[PDB]
Amino acid sequence: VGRLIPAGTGFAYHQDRQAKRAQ
Amino acid sequence: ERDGLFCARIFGPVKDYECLCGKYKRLKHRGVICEKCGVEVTQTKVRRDR
Amino acid sequence: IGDDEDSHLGDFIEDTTLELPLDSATATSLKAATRDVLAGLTPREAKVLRMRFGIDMNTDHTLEEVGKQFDVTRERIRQIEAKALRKLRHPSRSEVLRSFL
Amino acid sequence: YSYTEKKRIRKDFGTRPQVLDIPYLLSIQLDSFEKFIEQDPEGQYGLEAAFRSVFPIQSYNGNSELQYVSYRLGEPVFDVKECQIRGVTYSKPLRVKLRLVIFDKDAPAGTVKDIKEQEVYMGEIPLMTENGTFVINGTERVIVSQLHRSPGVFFDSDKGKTHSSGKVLYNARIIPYRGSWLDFEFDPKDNLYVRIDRRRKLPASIILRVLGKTSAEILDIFFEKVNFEVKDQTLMMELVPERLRTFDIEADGKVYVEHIRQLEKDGVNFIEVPVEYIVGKVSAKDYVNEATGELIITANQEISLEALANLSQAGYKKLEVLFTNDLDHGPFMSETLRVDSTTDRISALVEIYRMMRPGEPPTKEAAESLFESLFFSAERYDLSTVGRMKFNSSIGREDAEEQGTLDEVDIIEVMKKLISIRNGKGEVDDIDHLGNRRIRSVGEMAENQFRVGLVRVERAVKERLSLGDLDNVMPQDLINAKPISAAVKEFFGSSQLSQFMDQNNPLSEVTHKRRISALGPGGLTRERAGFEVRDVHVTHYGRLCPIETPEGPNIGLINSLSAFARCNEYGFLETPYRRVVNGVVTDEVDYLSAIEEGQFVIAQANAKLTEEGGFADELVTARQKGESGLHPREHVDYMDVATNQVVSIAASLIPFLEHDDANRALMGANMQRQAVPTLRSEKPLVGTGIERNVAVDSGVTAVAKRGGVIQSVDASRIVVKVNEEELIPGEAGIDIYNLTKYTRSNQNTCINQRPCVMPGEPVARGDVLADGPSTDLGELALGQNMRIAFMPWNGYNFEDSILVSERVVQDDRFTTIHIQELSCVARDTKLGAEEITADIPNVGEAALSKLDESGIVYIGAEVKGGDILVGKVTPKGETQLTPEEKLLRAIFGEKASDVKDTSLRVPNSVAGTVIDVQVFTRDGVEKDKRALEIEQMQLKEAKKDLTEEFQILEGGLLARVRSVLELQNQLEQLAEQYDELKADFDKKFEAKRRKITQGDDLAPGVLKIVKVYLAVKRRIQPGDKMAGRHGNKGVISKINPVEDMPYDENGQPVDIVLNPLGVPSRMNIGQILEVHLGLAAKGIGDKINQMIKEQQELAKLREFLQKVYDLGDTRQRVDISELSDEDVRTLAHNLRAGLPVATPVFDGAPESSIKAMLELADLPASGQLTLFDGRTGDAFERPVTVGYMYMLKLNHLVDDKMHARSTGSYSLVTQQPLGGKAQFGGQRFGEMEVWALEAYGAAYTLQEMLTVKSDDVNGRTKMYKNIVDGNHAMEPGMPESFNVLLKEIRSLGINIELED
Amino acid sequence: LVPLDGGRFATSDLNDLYRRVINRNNRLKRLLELAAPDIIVRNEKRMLQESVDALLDNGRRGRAITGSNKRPLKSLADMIKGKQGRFRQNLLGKRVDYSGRSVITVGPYLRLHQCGLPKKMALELFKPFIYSKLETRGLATTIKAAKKMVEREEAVVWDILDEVIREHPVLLNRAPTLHRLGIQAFEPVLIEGKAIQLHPLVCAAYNADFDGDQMAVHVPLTLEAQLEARTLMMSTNNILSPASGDPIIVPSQDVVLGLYYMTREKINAKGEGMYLTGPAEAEKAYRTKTAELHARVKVRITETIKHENGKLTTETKMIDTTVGRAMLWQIVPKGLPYSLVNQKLGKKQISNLLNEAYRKLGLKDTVIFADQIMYTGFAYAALSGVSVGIDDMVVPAAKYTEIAEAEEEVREIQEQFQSGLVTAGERYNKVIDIWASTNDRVAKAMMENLSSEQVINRQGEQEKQESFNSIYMMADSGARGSAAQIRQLAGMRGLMARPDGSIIETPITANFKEGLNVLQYFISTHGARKGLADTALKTANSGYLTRRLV
Amino acid sequence: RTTDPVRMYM
Ligand SMILES: [Mg+2]
Ligand SMILES: [Zn+2]
Repeated sequence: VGRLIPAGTGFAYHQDRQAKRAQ
Repeated sequence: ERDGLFCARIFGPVKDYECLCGKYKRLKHRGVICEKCGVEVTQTKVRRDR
Repeated sequence: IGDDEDSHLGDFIEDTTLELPLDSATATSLKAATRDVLAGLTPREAKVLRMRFGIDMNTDHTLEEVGKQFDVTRERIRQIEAKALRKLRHPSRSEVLRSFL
Repeated sequence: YSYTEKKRIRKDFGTRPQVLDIPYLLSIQLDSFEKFIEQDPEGQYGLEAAFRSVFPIQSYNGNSELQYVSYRLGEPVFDVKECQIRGVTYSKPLRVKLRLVIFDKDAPAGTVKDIKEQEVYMGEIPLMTENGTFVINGTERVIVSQLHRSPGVFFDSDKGKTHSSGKVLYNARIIPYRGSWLDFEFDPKDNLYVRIDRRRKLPASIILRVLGKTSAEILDIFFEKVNFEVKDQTLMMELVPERLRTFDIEADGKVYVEHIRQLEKDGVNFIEVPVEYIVGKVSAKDYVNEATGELIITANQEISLEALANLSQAGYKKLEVLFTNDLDHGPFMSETLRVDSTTDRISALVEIYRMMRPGEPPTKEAAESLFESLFFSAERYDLSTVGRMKFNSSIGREDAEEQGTLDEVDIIEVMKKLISIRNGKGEVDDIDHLGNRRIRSVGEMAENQFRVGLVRVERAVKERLSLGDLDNVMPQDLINAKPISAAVKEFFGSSQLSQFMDQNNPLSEVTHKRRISALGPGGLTRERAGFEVRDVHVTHYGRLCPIETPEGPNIGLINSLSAFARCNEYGFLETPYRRVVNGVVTDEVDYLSAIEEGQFVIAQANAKLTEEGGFADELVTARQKGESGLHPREHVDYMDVATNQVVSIAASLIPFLEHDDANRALMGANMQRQAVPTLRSEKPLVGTGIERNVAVDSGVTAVAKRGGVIQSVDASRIVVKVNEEELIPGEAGIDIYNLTKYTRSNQNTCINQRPCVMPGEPVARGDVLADGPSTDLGELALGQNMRIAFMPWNGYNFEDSILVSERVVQDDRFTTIHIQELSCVARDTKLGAEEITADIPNVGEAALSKLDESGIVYIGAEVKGGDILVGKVTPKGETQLTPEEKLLRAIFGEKASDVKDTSLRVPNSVAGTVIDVQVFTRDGVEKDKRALEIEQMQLKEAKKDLTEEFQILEGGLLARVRSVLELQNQLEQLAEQYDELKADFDKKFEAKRRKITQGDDLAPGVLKIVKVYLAVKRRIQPGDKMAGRHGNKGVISKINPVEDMPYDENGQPVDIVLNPLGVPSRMNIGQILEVHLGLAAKGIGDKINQMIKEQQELAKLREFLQKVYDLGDTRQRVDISELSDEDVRTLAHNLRAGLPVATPVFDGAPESSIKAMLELADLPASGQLTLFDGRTGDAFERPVTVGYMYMLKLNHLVDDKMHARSTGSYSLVTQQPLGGKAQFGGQRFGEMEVWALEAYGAAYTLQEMLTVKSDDVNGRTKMYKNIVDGNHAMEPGMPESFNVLLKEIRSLGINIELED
Repeated sequence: LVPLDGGRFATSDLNDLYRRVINRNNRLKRLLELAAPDIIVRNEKRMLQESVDALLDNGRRGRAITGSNKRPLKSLADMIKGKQGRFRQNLLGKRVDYSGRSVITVGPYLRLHQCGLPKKMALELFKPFIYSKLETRGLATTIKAAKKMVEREEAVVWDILDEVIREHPVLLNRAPTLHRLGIQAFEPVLIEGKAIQLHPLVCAAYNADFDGDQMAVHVPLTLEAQLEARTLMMSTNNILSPASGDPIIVPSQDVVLGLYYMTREKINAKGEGMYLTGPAEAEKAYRTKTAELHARVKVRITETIKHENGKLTTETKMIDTTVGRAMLWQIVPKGLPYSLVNQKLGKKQISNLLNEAYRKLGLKDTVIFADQIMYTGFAYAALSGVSVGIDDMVVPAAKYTEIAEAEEEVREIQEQFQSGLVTAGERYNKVIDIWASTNDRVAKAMMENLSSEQVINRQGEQEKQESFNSIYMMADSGARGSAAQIRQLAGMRGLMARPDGSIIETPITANFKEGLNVLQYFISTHGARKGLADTALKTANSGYLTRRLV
Repeated sequence: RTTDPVRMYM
């Protein structure tokens, strides 16, 4: 799909999205 | 040609911001459907999504 | 295409309707330079040039529409445009636009 | 010695006298195509067979037929050279004489009413150039021979990979030349099944029922019979002594073990048996009682206890049954009969019609013609003569030599032999055996495709004759030549075996014309190939070279013909051998195939021979059945004819091949075909003596057709005055050789013929007059001799890197000439006609400086990247210009034009000299000025040879006139002969002028074509690939200054520094031996150079030359005393640059001879010198190996491999960058690169390479704008390929969507 | 449906499939209008189903519909699936911009973080950056002027290129990329020519050797990509193998040969027994042609031990060593013992040097040490003059006697088979053992002859020394070579396998120095072809396995 | 038994 992989430098970003999906 | 596999009414114009019959042939006429040809004046790229 | 079964004719066909990024950059630069040059003219003169060549507007206009938008007639508008084109034909405000040709 | 060999005699280090000269290297092609086209009175080969296979054509009703008489091939329209120039196929028209005859319906058949015979044209057959090449669409091509399965019956097995049981399932398979496949297999329960066209299995008995075989006859054929009688109320056997060898033996004292040989010495014709011995046995016949009227016991039925009583009550006393063992004989056929469900012929026919045509209603008459068409019809089944011989040899049949269809006895014997193999007698056939594999060449393939086209026309001819309206029809109305021409064009232009001619060098020529491929139609598949086919079978000895097979997926699937291999009349490879008689070895030789090889013992050339002509050792090395061993001297049958018999031509050119590993020898053989000719061709100092054969048989050189004296020499023409012993009466007496000068090859390489002759000297037949590419004085000369030091130099020869001096760059030793084609095609479009003109809009004068008035650059113009070669303007439609653009136009003027600049420009990083321009114009189009100038130039060039011929003929005629000066009669005769000569010259010049002035059959829609030839001199630079002949490839890492490289005591610097580390691990020691021998050879060369310099007397020069040529106990006897003074001076002059030495493969120079020549050259015996560092001046503390090595410049240049791109053209559907340098594409970031970045953790680099760089259409434009602005930030979007995927999935009726 | 060239058109098979479907649906509607017989309507419906099935997934419902080229049509499924499908060819692996490719050469002057980039590739890849800088410094007024200067190859464009390249990492890749060290970030140094210059120490990571290999060049653009390349993908940070943790930048070939030749001991060399103040004094002595590089001396060595707790203890003692080890001590960083150098250095010893340098010093000291090891090894391998010759392969005189005795004993067992004392299999398995022990004894004799020499010491006695043969040094240093290759060079090639796996009873009794005859070469080819074919199939299978694991 | 519409129509 062309977005950041949930690994390496793109890990934290996905975490924030999960946080934004937790709220 | 009309209602074919490459029809300009169903899928869109061949040239950017033009029409098959050439009556509306500039950007000023965006979003306006010709009565003569029925082709919405827009970009050609819409033919890869219609 | 060749004796191999991995190469097809479909991979050697180029999209010609595509616009080069260099052309897009040149168009944006031309718009910016034209804005800068028109910033060096009188407000009415800039307005008549923009309206009769449709810059930053949704349509182009004849001298009738520009005449009606102001309090001004045919020949007046025609010679304000003439004066603008003589002003911009001067070498002092044309070196930037020469590079765009 | 020939004249061209007496100029430079190569010293031979071989020791074994040569008995058989190497034959013509390209016979495999020439002989095949000559068989294809030449007349065959017996009509077994060539177009005669193809015509006789289809003709005559019979109509359905039988009213009329079309018959064949003869054929001929007409005069070609063009020759080879102009066929290449225009781009047309070199071919001859086929003209066949046919007669149409009509038969009356009322009158009896066979009554001839009237015959209409004439000559009809049925297409154009491409001819083969003398060198064995084809000219198709103006390009030179080679048809490559195919190694295929021989037609016939093949017996093989499974080896036990079908089921876990130890049982092996055996099967047999018949392969027809044309037809449907037929298999006989065993299932893992001891039953034999039949398979037709690879369909689902059927009991084998079906194929017997359908052939009129009752069960009794089947049991008779497939089993032996043991009989029983009722004598004096006792059961009775018969006598077969071999059967018995245990209840008892009713032969009185001959009784046994209640070994048989004991009393088998005495015979009695009676054995009694119990009733129980028959219960387990099966019947053999059908027994019917007339009184009962029923069938008591059936054939192939187990006999019961009550069966004996009922038969005895019936009155029958003789009972014959089958014979079954557990080892030698089996119940396979009986059990197969028990599992079949049919009982009669028609029921079996219905079963096979249902299987052949699943779901079709059972029809009887259809069934009959189906089976008769499957195997017994000559139209759909054809076992060729070779297949017929293989069949008759496999099953032992001795008749039906001309039959091509299966019959009763063929299938019967195939079944019998397969059952015998299952029993234990006999063995399977080796699938990779060269007696089971055949060579199919140009002739056979052309015959097959011609027959396909003939069938295509046969159908329509038969239909038209079946119409019946035949009153005014001459035969050129049913024949349609276009399908036949389409078939031959398809074969010669789009076949996998019709490949572009590898034209780097003459070795590429020969190796491409002697290649054998297992791929192609009716062949193998790269992905479906196995280990067994790729492996080297022992039958390859002398037939296929075990060395040169390409590295990679095509390993083993592509082979090369060995030096002496030949094709017999049947297409099987054969190799020569010297026979032995009475222990002596004879000069004359016999050619043996793989089947004939197994029986005899074959010695080899390395075996020592006595002066009496016989073997010395009692136990000589030989081969039997592919196994090598030691055999008695008196048992020998044949010996090899030459030491290079097992290796092909490319591997026969590697010196000291026996000291190299097979891997590196293979790499060297493959890599020696990629060499590029240089400006100056130099001989190899160390060679093998094969170079002359390759150079002569390649055709690149100009070979004297007749002997004589060179009347005139020029860089483009050689005129030879033929001696008055080879003059055919009435001939002019001269021969003219026109030399190719700077012609582009298939690989963009210069093809140039250079004269090597003077005016006035004598030449004989077979002598070389001009040297082609990579040829020096008639010898093959690929690379150059380079001074070599084996030592590490500061990491600049790390791994396989090569360090190269500046001297060789300055001396242009490795500079190459590359000729490139550029085409500008002016077409006709909807808006108008595209025009070639110099009035190019928006272009100044400097860019038009090199253009002429027409719009084409001059000959000799130095052009660089971006320069216009052909000025072309294209009509264009209206452009809706943007508002700021019309501001610019209003202020600055500069009104737009109606034409756009679409002109042929030189590619970037390409800079060369225009050497030729060709203009092709469609008929009816105005020929521009330049076309006219080129036309007059070609006319002026072309009239010269005719002018010279006419001048010499008229001079002879006028000399005759003067000599004659009854009188008036001779004067009139001379005048009329002069007029005849004038008329002949006029006719020839008329034909020529018609050829040049003739228009061009261009493709529809194109009006003009302009072709520009660019010549580029490519110098050697870092990144270029250089190699030797022993697999030692490398990439140049640095062009070192001269003062920095190692030098010797005399001050001579080395030229190339090579890493020694690569020698021991890679096991290529022939390179070190080559370095040492080259050092010795160049030492002798400089000694001769010195002797020349101070003008020493010819006596000392002769003595030294004789001393050099007499070194070692060799087979060469060179007598310098038999050479003239001028001949000795020429020999000394040609030996100045080194003494050429020949070391044949497996018969090479020993170390003793190398050291002897090193001593003769006043050089260290070890071949190692003391080198000094140029940078520091300090000597290296260990001696370094220095010598001369033959280096090659491979066609892997960094000029055409360097590629770079930032933004270019994009693909139409994927919206992704293109692929390839020619298309200005981008590199592929595949799956493993993505895996590597995922492993690193580079999320942002991965995102950028996925979206912005590849297919995010808005993203890449925005990123370019940002980078120009100086932001280096991206706003990524959706890849376009994912949207394509979503649309494609939605088109399958699947709702795929993105949620928010 | 597009015009290729001169009126010729190129289409997609989807057009043909859709045309069939539309035509048959129209025919069905027409038949329904005309009230056709039931059989014709039924057949039309059957073909409509067949055509729709061929459009959705051709070759599944029945026989595949073929086009005018006698090849099957490609449907929707056939292009959403497969190796040549959308997923694996366009969505997982993409052709990319700002990319290049060129032949790779060797740069012995480079550093670990540097790679040699040609100026043509740098100009073409970094073109937008050049435009940006030209506009920001005002040399070019607009983009068209900047393109004009770039195309004209003006002088200032090169300075602009050397300012853009200054701190911009570039990603080098080699196909196949088996592991993550196959793509690495380097700082470009701009060079003339058309070939990429690669640091030798990274070649082992790329599995790259300079016989014609090509590498791909990628330019990261955004700031995040540049930081990722400089922080994660730099060759300096990638010196340990992710598979095992062992160093991957260990020296090979020329470096090992140079360091091995420098660290060897010669008996009774010029300058033996001298006393030296330190490494600098030893360098001075060798540069003055006083003491040989392999001369035993006593050198005052200062040595710092860095304990596990961080204690830096300095000490100074007099050690018996050679000149070469004293010099090599100059490049060894502080914190390591001298016992790591006071020995002949093969591949394993240098690997241990790098490993312990990394363990007790870190990464920066390790990379500087690796660079200096590489330069010293190259320089002294150059100065050594190691050369391979034909007198270097000393064939032992015992080989001929052993071959003769093996032949005699094979003939003895040949006249004992007719006695019936042995079977055919026993004869096979006994001749095989006879020759497979003759081979071992010949190899041992060759190694004993080649690895020893007899020299004269200072006193005058005859003393045994480890040999200085070129092939022996190549094998013992571990640079390139092994015992088996020497045994095929100067001993016996040995028993070989038939194409089926069986072993031929008669071995190849000749080596490569004296050459083989025709039969021996044929038998050798029998195994060479197997090796090549098995290499190819092995590559295919390993690729498939790696893909499944990923 | 068969999957070819042509044979079925036949
Ligand atoms: Mg390589
Ligand atoms: Zn319209």
